[PDB]
Amino acid sequence: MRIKGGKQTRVRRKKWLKQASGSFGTRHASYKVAKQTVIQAAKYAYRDRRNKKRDFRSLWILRLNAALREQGMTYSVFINLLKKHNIEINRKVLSELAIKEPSKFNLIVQKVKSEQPK
Amino acid sequence: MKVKSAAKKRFKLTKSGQIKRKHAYTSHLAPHKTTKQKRHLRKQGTVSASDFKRIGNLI
Amino acid sequence: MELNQLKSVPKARNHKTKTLGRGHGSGLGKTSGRGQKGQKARKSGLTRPGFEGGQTPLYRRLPKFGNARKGFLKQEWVVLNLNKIAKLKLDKINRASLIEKQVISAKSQLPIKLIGHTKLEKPLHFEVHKVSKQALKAVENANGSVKLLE
RNA sequence: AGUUACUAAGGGCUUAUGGUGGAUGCCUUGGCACUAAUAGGCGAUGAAGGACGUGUUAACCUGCGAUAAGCUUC
RNA sequence: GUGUAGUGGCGAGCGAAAGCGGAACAGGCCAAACUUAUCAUUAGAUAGGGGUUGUAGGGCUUGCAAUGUGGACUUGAAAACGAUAGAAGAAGCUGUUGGAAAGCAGCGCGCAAAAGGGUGAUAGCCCCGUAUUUGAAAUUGUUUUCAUACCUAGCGAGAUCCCUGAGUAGCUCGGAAAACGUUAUUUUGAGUGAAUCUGCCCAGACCAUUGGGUAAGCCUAAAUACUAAUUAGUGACCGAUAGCGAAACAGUACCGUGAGGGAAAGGUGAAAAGAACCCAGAGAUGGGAGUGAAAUAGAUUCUGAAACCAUAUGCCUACAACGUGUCAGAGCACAUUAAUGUGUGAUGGCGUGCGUUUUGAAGUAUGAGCCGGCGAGUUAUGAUAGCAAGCGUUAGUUAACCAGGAGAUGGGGAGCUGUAGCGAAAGCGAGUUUUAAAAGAGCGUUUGUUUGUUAUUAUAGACCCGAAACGGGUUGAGCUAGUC
RNA sequence: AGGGGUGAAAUUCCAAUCGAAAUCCGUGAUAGCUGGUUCUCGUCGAAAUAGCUUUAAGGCUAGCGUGAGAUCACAAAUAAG
RNA sequence: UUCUCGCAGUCAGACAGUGGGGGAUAAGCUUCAUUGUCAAGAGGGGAAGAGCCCAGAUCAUUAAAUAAGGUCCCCAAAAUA
RNA sequence: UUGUGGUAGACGAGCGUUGUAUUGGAGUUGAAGUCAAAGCGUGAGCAUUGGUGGAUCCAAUACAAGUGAGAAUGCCGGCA
RNA sequence: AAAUCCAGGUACGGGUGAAGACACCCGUUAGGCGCAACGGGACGGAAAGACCCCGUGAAGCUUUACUGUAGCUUAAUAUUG
RNA sequence: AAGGGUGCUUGACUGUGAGACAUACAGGUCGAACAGGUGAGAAAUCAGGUCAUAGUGAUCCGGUGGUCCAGUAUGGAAUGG
Ligand SMILES: [Mg+2]
Ligand SMILES: [Mg+2]
Ligand SMILES: [Mg+2]
Ligand SMILES: [Mg+2]
Ligand SMILES: [Mg+2]
Ligand SMILES: [Mg+2]
Ligand SMILES: [Mg+2]
Ligand SMILES: [Mg+2]
Ligand SMILES: [Mg+2]
Ligand SMILES: [Mg+2]
Ligand SMILES: [Mg+2]
Ligand SMILES: [Mg+2]
Ligand SMILES: [Mg+2]
Ligand SMILES: [Mg+2]
Ligand SMILES: [Mg+2]
Ligand SMILES: [Mg+2]
Ligand SMILES: [Mg+2]
Ligand SMILES: [Mg+2]
Ligand SMILES: [Mg+2]
Ligand SMILES: [Mg+2]
Ligand SMILES: [Mg+2]
Ligand SMILES: [Mg+2]
Ligand SMILES: [Mg+2]
Ligand SMILES: [Mg+2]
Ligand SMILES: [Mg+2]
Ligand SMILES: [Mg+2]
Ligand SMILES: [Mg+2]
Ligand SMILES: [Mg+2]
Ligand SMILES: [Mg+2]
Ligand SMILES: [Mg+2]
Ligand SMILES: [Mg+2]
Ligand SMILES: [Mg+2]
Ligand SMILES: [Mg+2]
Ligand SMILES: [Mg+2]
Ligand SMILES: [Mg+2]
Ligand SMILES: [Mg+2]
Ligand SMILES: [Mg+2]
Ligand SMILES: [Mg+2]
Ligand SMILES: [Mg+2]
Ligand SMILES: [Mg+2]
Ligand SMILES: [Mg+2]
Ligand SMILES: [Mg+2]
Ligand SMILES: [Mg+2]
Ligand SMILES: [Mg+2]
Ligand SMILES: [Mg+2]
Ligand SMILES: [Mg+2]
Ligand SMILES: [Mg+2]
Ligand SMILES: [Mg+2]
Ligand SMILES: [Mg+2]
Ligand SMILES: [Mg+2]
Ligand SMILES: [Mg+2]
Ligand SMILES: [Mg+2]
Ligand SMILES: [Mg+2]
Ligand SMILES: [Mg+2]
Ligand SMILES: [Mg+2]
Ligand SMILES: [Mg+2]
Ligand SMILES: [Mg+2]
Ligand SMILES: [Mg+2]
Ligand SMILES: [Mg+2]
Ligand SMILES: [Mg+2]
Ligand SMILES: [Mg+2]
Ligand SMILES: [Mg+2]
Ligand SMILES: [Mg+2]
Ligand SMILES: [Mg+2]
Ligand SMILES: [Mg+2]
Ligand SMILES: [Mg+2]
Ligand SMILES: [Mg+2]
Ligand SMILES: [Mg+2]
Ligand SMILES: [Mg+2]
Ligand SMILES: [Mg+2]
Ligand SMILES: [Mg+2]
Ligand SMILES: [Mg+2]
Ligand SMILES: [Mg+2]
Ligand SMILES: [Mg+2]
Ligand SMILES: [Mg+2]
Ligand SMILES: [Mg+2]
Ligand SMILES: [Mg+2]
Ligand SMILES: [Mg+2]
Ligand SMILES: [Mg+2]
Repeated sequence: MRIKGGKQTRVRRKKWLKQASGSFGTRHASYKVAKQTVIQAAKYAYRDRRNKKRDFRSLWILRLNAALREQGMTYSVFINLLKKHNIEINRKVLSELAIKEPSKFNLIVQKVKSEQPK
Repeated sequence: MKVKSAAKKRFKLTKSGQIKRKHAYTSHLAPHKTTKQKRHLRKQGTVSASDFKRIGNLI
Repeated sequence: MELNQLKSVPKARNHKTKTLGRGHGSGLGKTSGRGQKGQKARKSGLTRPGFEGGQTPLYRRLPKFGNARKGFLKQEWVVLNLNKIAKLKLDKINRASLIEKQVISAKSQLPIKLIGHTKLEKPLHFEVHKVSKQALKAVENANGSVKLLE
């Protein structure tokens, strides 16, 4: 019983080739280089999911910090005032407010500024 | 498989599968051993657990 | 069960076959369980049984047993044991009676020996070449008898 | 003074097509391993194996042997 | 029987002979005595009769009973069963898609034939065949019957006489065969050398008793070993890198002085109907025409993958430090296995391959130019363990072999494991070994077997590839060295 | 004519090969040494130590892993005395 | 982590702290004892680093609080005295 | 509720190829092969449509393996 | 045509790192692509280091290494009086 | 005191041995207690070599002494146990 390989190797090889579509030259043509690039690209994608979670937080912090410095308050004290006033809002939504709704963002800063903590 | 001719003539089996054996240092040079040592080595013994597996497949 | 749906009892037919060459996903790829670059990982095999790497093996270290009856064979005996003979159903136990019951082969001339201590209730009449003193005591403590063939 | 598109000698990516190439699939006057029988030899009455030659027919192959792609008889 | 008794630098290892169960079965014939005839009968030689042994046989002398049964046997005659060519051999139309029906559907039919092959697709009824019934002038095989040669025959008595295989059996010195590493048995290179049924040999040195058998002469069917070839057939065998090296004109082309080494290469279409003719061209050829269902089936001839080379719609790219990707992200261009869609990616953040072997490899260590195919844990016989099934407490299970489809299986109980252990052993026995001991201590005072599957292991080449080598046979002095 | 030949002698020559030709066979020699060993997922997960070894790039046993079973407390861990 | 059975792999280790031997209070040296990491372990700090510090990655989330470390710009985050 | 880094290694559960045995089914109104696409799965993997192709193939339950290729300065063919 | 070739879009300085970097960290420089040159580097290419060590590897040679043996020599015995 | 002297002696015993130490194995070390028959001592008690730790070599093979075992048909013997 001589089992002969055909359509088994080609199908699993073409899967890797399909994933590595859009690469530079041989990196999409040859199966070997395509397989290596897909594995490396998967590693990159894994690492950058974690790094995206951190980098977007940093960008929100930067935007929020800038928006406060125009009013004379700093980021380090703005978050402290937020905690003492029990207000719980993401820096993402707060930055979205300062870019989309300047008046309502200014309302939040006014209350945290001076109103009695709790 | 053939039973080793040296494994036999030196290892006898028992009811529960223990492999009986004879103590060594009982061939010559008697004055270099004490009578306590000689009378303790006269009695027979069994292979230890470290060798039981190696002798089971040898027999 | 039909021929188009036939099934074995669970955990009786199929067991995990350890394939040693088909990929690392099975945990048995590349090296295939031999280890790494040593004697046990080559095609030769696992040396010799009983070997100890040059140190004198255990059998070569221990004295040889002695055979007093050199070149002889122990005389085999057919032994009737008292603890189990009660379970067997027969009276006047002689050589001929054992043949129909097929305890002894009709093409065998081995001498019959009586052995045992367990008390028996009904009496039996043995025809034995040899009998123990206390086995005879037990048999004759009941209403049985024993004759010693010569 | 300031912010600015078009360029593609050439190249990159996607898709479609053409060409070189004979992988995969289907098949086979071919191989392999055996079963049941037969048989277990040919040769000085010239053997096995070859050379040469033979056509109404280029060569090759096959058949045949100056009775030469065949002769006689049943 | 058993990997048992044994044999082994007692190491690696090697390993019977009895017995038991089966296949088949068959026993015959010479020498010597004694006698006949002939050889200058110095025969011690030739040709005949007689004899073939062991619970001894035969010869010598003397009687009874015998005319048969059986052969491994010669010629013939007759018959039967075959082999080498063959003869006969049943059963269907209509409609639909289609180039084409045998497919599909409707209504039928035959079968001791529903094995197979071909016929424009997939046919029990289209054809050839197959089942079944048959047939040989000639050659040849087996068996049977009849006759005919050759061989083949019992039980006594007395005599007390003769014959029974010689450089032979033994023995010594060196080897060997048997499982044995030489030793009772077998054999022999050298030397020596017996006896004659009250005899000789054997039963593991050797002697005696007992018992077994007749060496130094020959022939012997059957069961057993193998398949280059002939006929029929089969395959959980291969299907052009596979299967024989060889599907083709393969041991060919080709390599070498020679022995020797040794490839690749199959498929048009149902049918060549193989493209008349026109145009360009020198022509091959190409574009039309024509045949065809299909010509992108056109002889480059089934299908036609990737690497590789070119063309083009769309996006991006000439201040730009790049394992070439990833996460965000404008603009541009489209519209899908309708999906928070797809193609490209100005720009921002992060980012030193894959296997190998190493304490540690981005590696200035190693392996791969790319693509496709092939390429490395198997089989046979045993052991142990896990899991599961069958049968069970005088259990369990067969091996060879026979019948049966190259079957499941039935017969076959030879044997194997367990049922009682201890001891070196005789031996004893729920006990036994040690010992003066019963005390003490060691071992025991119970939990089976046959299969299936998996894992490991032993013998085999044993997961695959790789040495420099060693031994045996042949081919080479047309180059070169010497000599003639 | 190859555990041979030849050598005004160098290990020269013996068919572009000679510390002992070429070829076939034993043969699939052996290699404790390199290289390679092909699908997936889940649970757990080491060692580079001791002794012996004509042993040091290898092997055996112990130590460390894993699967199954038993031991519930008298076993083993973490703190205080 | 104790006992019994089946199957292993491992016998080339490296560095950091601590106590020493050899060296010269030299070695990224060599040989031990002990605590850890790497081997077989990514992430954050150390500018870049196998072994140092903080810790232990099941997958997705453009959610929040923290450890070592840090807050002029590169690069997230500070002010007073 | 306690967990889910992982090499050597141990254990368990599955995918895929070829063929055989039982059932059913598709196919010149177009099977295998083969190419493309904006699908489905935890993974081996599995579908749908269209082009090419011209005759076999599929599903389920079991069984047997020449059963899984990226590396061996691997062999062969082709092409850079 | 040729050896070569993991895929490449292939700068320099200091540092780092398996201890001598086109690719890592920090800076500097550099429009895209050829042609003719010359060899600095790519521890450049060709040869699984010939030196060294390891293997209970091979082969050649040597000797009062071991075990054997052709040949030579001596004696007994047979041919042998 | 385990050092010195004296008297009597030979326990520098036979068969064993619960339980432990240390160990991969093989081996090593300590030992209560029992039976037999002794030595010293009035007796209790002590004695299975020395104040303790080095003074030693497996298996195979063959030899020696004893022996309540075997003795290849039987009785011996050979040869073994
Ligand atoms: Mg393949
Ligand atoms: Mg693993
Ligand atoms: Mg293993
Ligand atoms: Mg190693
Ligand atoms: Mg390796
Ligand atoms: Mg190993
Ligand atoms: Mg040694
Ligand atoms: Mg252009
Ligand atoms: Mg382009
Ligand atoms: Mg006819
Ligand atoms: Mg007909
Ligand atoms: Mg038909
Ligand atoms: Mg004799
Ligand atoms: Mg021999
Ligand atoms: Mg006689
Ligand atoms: Mg005898
Ligand atoms: Mg005779
Ligand atoms: Mg071929
Ligand atoms: Mg081909
Ligand atoms: Mg030629
Ligand atoms: Mg045309
Ligand atoms: Mg072509
Ligand atoms: Mg074609
Ligand atoms: Mg620009
Ligand atoms: Mg600039
Ligand atoms: Mg830079
Ligand atoms: Mg960049
Ligand atoms: Mg980027
Ligand atoms: Mg980079
Ligand atoms: Mg791999
Ligand atoms: Mg290295
Ligand atoms: Mg190194
Ligand atoms: Mg580099
Ligand atoms: Mg190098
Ligand atoms: Mg290397
Ligand atoms: Mg390379
Ligand atoms: Mg390849
Ligand atoms: Mg089993
Ligand atoms: Mg049977
Ligand atoms: Mg007792
Ligand atoms: Mg059972
Ligand atoms: Mg000449
Ligand atoms: Mg030689
Ligand atoms: Mg020289
Ligand atoms: Mg030459
Ligand atoms: Mg090989
Ligand atoms: Mg070797
Ligand atoms: Mg874990
Ligand atoms: Mg460690
Ligand atoms: Mg350690
Ligand atoms: Mg080694
Ligand atoms: Mg171990
Ligand atoms: Mg260390
Ligand atoms: Mg060390
Ligand atoms: Mg240190
Ligand atoms: Mg120091
Ligand atoms: Mg130090
Ligand atoms: Mg160091
Ligand atoms: Mg390692
Ligand atoms: Mg880390
Ligand atoms: Mg860092
Ligand atoms: Mg975790
Ligand atoms: Mg915070
Ligand atoms: Mg802090
Ligand atoms: Mg900042
Ligand atoms: Mg895990
Ligand atoms: Mg199938
Ligand atoms: Mg299709
Ligand atoms: Mg394969
Ligand atoms: Mg080229
Ligand atoms: Mg440095
Ligand atoms: Mg090398
Ligand atoms: Mg050597
Ligand atoms: Mg050798
Ligand atoms: Mg002489
Ligand atoms: Mg005194
Ligand atoms: Mg004293
Ligand atoms: Mg010896
Ligand atoms: Mg005798």
